[PDB]
Amino acid sequence: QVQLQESGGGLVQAGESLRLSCAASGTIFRLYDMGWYRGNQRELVASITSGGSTKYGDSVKGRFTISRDNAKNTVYLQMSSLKPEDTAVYYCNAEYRTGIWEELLDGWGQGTQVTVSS
Amino acid sequence: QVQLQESGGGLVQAGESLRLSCAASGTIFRLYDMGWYRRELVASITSGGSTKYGDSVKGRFTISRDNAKNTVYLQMSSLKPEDTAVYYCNAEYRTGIWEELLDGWGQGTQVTVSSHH
Amino acid sequence: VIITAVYSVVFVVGLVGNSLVMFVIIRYTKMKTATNIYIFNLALADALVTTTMPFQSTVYLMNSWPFGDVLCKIVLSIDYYNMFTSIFTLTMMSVDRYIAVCHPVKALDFRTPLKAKIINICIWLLSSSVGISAIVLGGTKVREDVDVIECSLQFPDDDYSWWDLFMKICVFIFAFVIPVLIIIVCYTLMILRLKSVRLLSGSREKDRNLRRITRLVLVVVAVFVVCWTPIHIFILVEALGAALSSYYFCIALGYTNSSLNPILYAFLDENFKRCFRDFCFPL
Amino acid sequence: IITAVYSVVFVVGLVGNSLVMFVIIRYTKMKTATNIYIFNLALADALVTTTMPFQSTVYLMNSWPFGDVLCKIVLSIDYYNMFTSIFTLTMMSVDRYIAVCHPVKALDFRTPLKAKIINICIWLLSSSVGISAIVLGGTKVREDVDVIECSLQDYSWWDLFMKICVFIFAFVIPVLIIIVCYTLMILRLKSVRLLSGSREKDRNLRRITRLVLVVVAVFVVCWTPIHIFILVEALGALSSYYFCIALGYTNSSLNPILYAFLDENFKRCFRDFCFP
Ligand SMILES: CC(C)[C@@H](CN1CC[C@@](C)(c2cccc(O)c2)[C@@H](C)C1)NC(=O)[C@H]1Cc2ccc(O)cc2CN1
Ligand SMILES: CC(C)[C@@H](CN1CC[C@@](C)(c2cccc(O)c2)[C@@H](C)C1)NC(=O)[C@H]1Cc2ccc(O)cc2CN1
Ligand SMILES: CC(C)CCC[C@@H](C)[C@H]1CC[C@H]2[C@@H]3CC=C4C[C@@H](O)CC[C@]4(C)[C@H]3CC[C@]12C
Repeated sequence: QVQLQESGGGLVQAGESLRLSCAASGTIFRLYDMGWYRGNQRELVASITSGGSTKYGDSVKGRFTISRDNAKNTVYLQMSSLKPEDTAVYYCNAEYRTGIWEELLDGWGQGTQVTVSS
Repeated sequence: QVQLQESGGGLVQAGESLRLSCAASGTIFRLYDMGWYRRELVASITSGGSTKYGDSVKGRFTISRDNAKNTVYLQMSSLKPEDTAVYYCNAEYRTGIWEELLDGWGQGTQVTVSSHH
Repeated sequence: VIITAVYSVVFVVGLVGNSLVMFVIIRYTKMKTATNIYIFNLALADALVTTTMPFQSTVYLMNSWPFGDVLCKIVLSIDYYNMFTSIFTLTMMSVDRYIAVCHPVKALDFRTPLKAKIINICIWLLSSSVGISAIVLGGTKVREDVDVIECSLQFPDDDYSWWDLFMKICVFIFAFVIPVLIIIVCYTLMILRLKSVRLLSGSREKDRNLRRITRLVLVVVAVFVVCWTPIHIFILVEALGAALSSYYFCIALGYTNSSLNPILYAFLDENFKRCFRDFCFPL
Repeated sequence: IITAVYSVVFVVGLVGNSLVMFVIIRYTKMKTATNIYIFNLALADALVTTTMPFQSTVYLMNSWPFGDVLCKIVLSIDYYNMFTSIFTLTMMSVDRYIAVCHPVKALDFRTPLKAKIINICIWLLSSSVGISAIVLGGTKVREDVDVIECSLQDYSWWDLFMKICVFIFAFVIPVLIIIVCYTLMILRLKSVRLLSGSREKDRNLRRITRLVLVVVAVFVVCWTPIHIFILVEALGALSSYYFCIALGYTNSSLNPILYAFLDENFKRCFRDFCFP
């Protein structure tokens, strides 16, 4: 099995900064793409490849900064100059493969709550 | 594997009387309960001819049975406009002695009561 | 020509099929029906008679018993334990089925997986009467006018002819005829309810399985009488009265039924059929 | 001793391979290029499983109690299985190489009919050396002991030549291709993320490449001790010989069981056919 460990959200006043991590614990044979996805909730905010190719949401570029530690299978998202518009739940996502012969999988995490005061 | 044959619905004026029949046909071992539904109960009858009527049928309807001909008859009398609905026949059968108890529904026969006289 | 293998086919089945039926009922919790507890017993008896398949084979070819007393004492008892345990388990299955469909209120407290294991243990004790005694009296003796080794129970030679014929009768009557009678009574009282009753229990699902399992049991009982009736009237015809290969044929049927029952439960039960499919082939 | 295990393996491979063989025919859902090869290989496994009474009969009497026509047939059936089995395992492993390493060219090169043609070409080569075993094979009495022998029959060197020829072309070259095929496939299974652009193709290509890998791996372990044994004995123990033959008959009957545990589609039809 594999489990996504999230930390770093909470209530915070506007213009403050946060930091989000998502470690992929468990039997990982190869991790592919990890990212953060904030009507329908699922919307890209930051995703980084195992190489280092990044891609931010339209609204999140310029303030957020994504970074990956392939040695630790964890990804970090540095959110700065938060606004109340950024208030949502942020779900972490990892494409992994448990083994050579096993299928490709898409694992979500529980979800981290962020609520920026006005 | 059960076919039902229904008759006797249609447009009728209030206080008029109808009569429905339902014929259970197919390859069956034994029929158990036949009756008319609308889905709340209106009238039903066992193999032994014991009858049960819905509360909305204050003695106005009466259901007989001809076990010989696997047909059940519903004599509807003193029709009111609050009786307009689709009357579905129901027939409990068993495809064999060791097999499951299961019923089969009918197509339905429409009955419409209107106005007065 | 190739009969030396088809004899091994049956031998493996009855020894693997019944072991499978026993393990499934033990391990899986959903498979502890009052009826299944009886099938566990039946499988157990069938597994044991299947263990004597080789021994009986070599006797076919060699025509003389070549094993020791310690094996003659064990096979002869692995047999009586089977002749009695099996037929007493079917007779209780059919009675358990009787009080399941002809006494549905009383069955709410009379049919429980603990009560059934009790009647199963009770059956092995009653079978031990003749089963333990066979271990005592079991021994080998050289045939007189044959010069071959014979394995059979040993009785006092004073009135051998009498106690032999009396035992054979009591076996045939009390282990082949009073049991079948009970089953035939059980099952007539039962199809008479099932030909007229609308619902046996409150659920339609209870009534679906109550009818369904009773049909399984009736088929298991049917295969049993068919396989076991030729041998029983054969042991009885030779008692009251020569190149007779009928004895091995009637034993052939009896060993078929030992191996046929694992397959019958798999075919006549949607639960055994489901537990095997989710065991041998976990999808 | 206990000898039912020999009869046990006879019925597993005779019934299994004929079940494996029936399921591919009746159910259109699993007429895959890979299953055309498995069909062909079960057909071989079935035909060589009908010689087990012959092998046991010679094991007890130590002689050939059948005729010459039954000595030539089983010699034929023997080679047809020897070559068909290994040539089918080599063409599955090449098929698999094409499937995972050349996806763009596999759209037009992996049609089940094409599999049929290649398996028809496989029997052409194999029965060709199976027709020779009819010519070469035959019955004869050993010089000293009074026991009939069923073997291949003019020079004792050409016997060691053909055996060497068979080892190189029936075992060593075909295993070199598989060894190579899987060396390049395991690199791409480790390097590539999504094999065919569909997360379900990728699962299937990976899942079935493991199936063939086990089926091939089991096959070399069973046929290595018998192939090095006929070659060592050519340079001139008997209890070892039959343990080399038991391995090869066990393989013929294992393959159906292996499809059941390694292929979910085979696992699924063994259920609905055996336990509806
Ligand atoms: C499969 C069943 C039908 C076999 C199992 N039994 C068959 C005979 C056997 C007990 C045995 C034991 C010793 C020597 C020998 O040749 C045979 C051993 C092979 C196992 N047992 C019997 O046939 C039952 C049948 C029978 C019928 C009437 C009767 O008064 C007593 C008996 C006891 N043996
Ligand atoms: C299943 C496999 C392992 C058996 C099949 N089996 C082999 C023995 C057999 C051919 C046979 C036939 C006639 C007499 C006799 O004693 C034995 C018949 C029972 C079929 N085939 C063989 O052992 C192969 C093994 C082999 C290895 C190298 C080589 O140059 C030629 C051969 C041909 N026989
Ligand atoms: C011992 C028997 C089986 C020998 C068979 C030889 C031929 C038919 C086999 C052996 C090696 C095989 C090749 C191995 C790998 C490749 C490269 C790939 O890009 C296209 C297919 C191709 C080219 C295969 C085609 C079939 C092939 C050429």
